[PDB]
Amino acid sequence: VKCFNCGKEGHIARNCRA
DNA sequence: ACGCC
Ligand SMILES: [Zn+2]
Repeated sequence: VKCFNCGKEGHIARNCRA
């Protein structure tokens, strides 16, 4: 499943960084 | 930013 803050694989929106 | 993993 994919991060949606960035759109990369693995990690969460909430913990993203962009 | 939110949700899930
Ligand atoms: Zn991300």
